[PDB]
Amino acid sequence: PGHMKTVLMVAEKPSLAQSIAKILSRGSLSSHKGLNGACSVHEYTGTFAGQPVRFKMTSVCGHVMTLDFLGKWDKVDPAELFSQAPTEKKEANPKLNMVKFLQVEGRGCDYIVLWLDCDKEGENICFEVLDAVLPVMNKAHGGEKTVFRARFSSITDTDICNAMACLGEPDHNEALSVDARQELDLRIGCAFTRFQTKYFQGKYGDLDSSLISFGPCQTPTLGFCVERHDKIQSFKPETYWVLQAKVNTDKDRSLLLDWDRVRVFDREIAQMFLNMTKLEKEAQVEATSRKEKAKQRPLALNTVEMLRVASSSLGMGPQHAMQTAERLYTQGYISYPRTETTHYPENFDLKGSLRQQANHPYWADTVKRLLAEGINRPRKGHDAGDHPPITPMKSATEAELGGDAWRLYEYITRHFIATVSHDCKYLQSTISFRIGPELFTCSGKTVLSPGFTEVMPWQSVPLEESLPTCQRGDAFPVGEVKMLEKQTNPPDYLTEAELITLMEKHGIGTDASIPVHINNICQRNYVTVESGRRLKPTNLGIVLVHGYYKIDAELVLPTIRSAVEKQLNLIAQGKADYRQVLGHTLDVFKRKFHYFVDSIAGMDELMEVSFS
Ligand SMILES: [Mg+2]
Repeated sequence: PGHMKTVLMVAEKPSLAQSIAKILSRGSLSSHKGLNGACSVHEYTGTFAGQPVRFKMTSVCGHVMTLDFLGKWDKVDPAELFSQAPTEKKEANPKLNMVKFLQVEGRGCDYIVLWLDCDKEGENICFEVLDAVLPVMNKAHGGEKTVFRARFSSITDTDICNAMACLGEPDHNEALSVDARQELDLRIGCAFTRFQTKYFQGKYGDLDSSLISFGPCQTPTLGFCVERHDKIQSFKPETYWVLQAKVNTDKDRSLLLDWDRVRVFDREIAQMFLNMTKLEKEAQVEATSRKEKAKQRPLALNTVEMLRVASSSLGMGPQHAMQTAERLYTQGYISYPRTETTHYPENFDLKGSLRQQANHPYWADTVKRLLAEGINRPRKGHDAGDHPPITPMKSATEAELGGDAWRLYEYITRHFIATVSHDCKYLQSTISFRIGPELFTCSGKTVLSPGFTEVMPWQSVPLEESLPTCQRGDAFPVGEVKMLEKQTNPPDYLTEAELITLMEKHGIGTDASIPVHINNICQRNYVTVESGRRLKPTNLGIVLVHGYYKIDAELVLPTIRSAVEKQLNLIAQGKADYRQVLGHTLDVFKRKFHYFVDSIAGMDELMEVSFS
């Protein structure tokens, strides 16, 4: 043979590179600092393609490049930003000299193995890395297969070693989809925004025009929040009436009965119902029922659900939750937290994972019992073919993780244990009473077996007194018949969880970009985070959405954005053309831009009134 080949391997972050290399080298790792200070280099000897080679594992630091125009406060025509103005990739963090670092460590290498995180974003970074390293590689084995791509979902021995055993190739289609989204959002975003910042610059005393922006995704996202605001302001409470009766059992208990008609919105018919029941002194039992029912254990955890719970229960904003989750993934405590999958792959050792939790004080006894009783089969969920559900991959304590990391890990773990636990079994009981012509019911739940609600106590069935045993035909003295007059209540501002659900429902913010957009409209102070993590539109945010809507509703409605993202996903699947999707979309929004500029009065008028 000739010279021993050197295999360069690149992960997305320094910690990832170190951990992966430590696993693959079985601890025979030799590490030294790179030129940039951020990135280290991990070297060791091993085997590749049945041959002894030298391994050289390092990393980048997230995206190497960001898309920008070719060449701030300078005088350019926003209309030119659609087609004329050229765009080019620039280093996302120039001080790190990432391209130079890759060239230096990648020089003279024969093979490259890509260990970037496995999403479309990661595939895009693959070609960032390849663009830097390929020109500097050794030319010897230059006509061989020199580029490899590892696929993995967790930084664990099992998943990382298997990745090496079945190396694939980087997906250029998925990489192109990321590029296309970046270029679309940059051009369309800056065009509509820069026009307004200049147009309104110093125009009104109480308006800092630099606060105005448009985004093909962030604006519809804000649109949802402002829509709720509008519903709240225009809400008209309605009076309604509820008939309720109280009954005395044989064991001298007051049963509160629920009206079969539940409620009424007519004053006269309400008075009519009260009159025909208030004098009745006896309630006849017409029917009884006992039904064993199940409160199901949760579906396996996906990203969208994690974000809802982290917000609603843990008080973490979507971006805060994602970075916390990503850090957990980085240290190998959970699987990759960007997934739509709610279905456990068949190969996955669930009992093994459960066994890992058998020693934590909070659920050791619960887990041990489950291992003795035998694990339940998780519910069949959805397999999006991206990653497994977000699952604990390693045991942990609050000492190891710290505040935010532990709180998120505890939920992910408790949620997991529940998926492999049993359903909650309870008794649903009902009694039907006849009072005059009117029907009434009283209901009650009795827990038979807690099931998963032991490890998830917040989903437990509330303790209620068992309904009295009685027979059809039995009669109870009516203790009281009253009619409640009530008022319908307005909705509250959108919670982050509701917004997440809305964005998922309308198909915007796909590929886990939802937390970015939500954080964006918060960072721009278009909404404020109020108690219960509610998103209350600010004055400017309201004005902006109303302004955009008056000019062109399609700028605010998620319809257009949803279709674009579907087109972008088709690029990723190789079912749509990169350049054609770019061209068509940019044409559509260029047309809307010119209409926007012509109809700017729709925005200006609202701006004048609100900001003098
Ligand atoms: Mg990434």
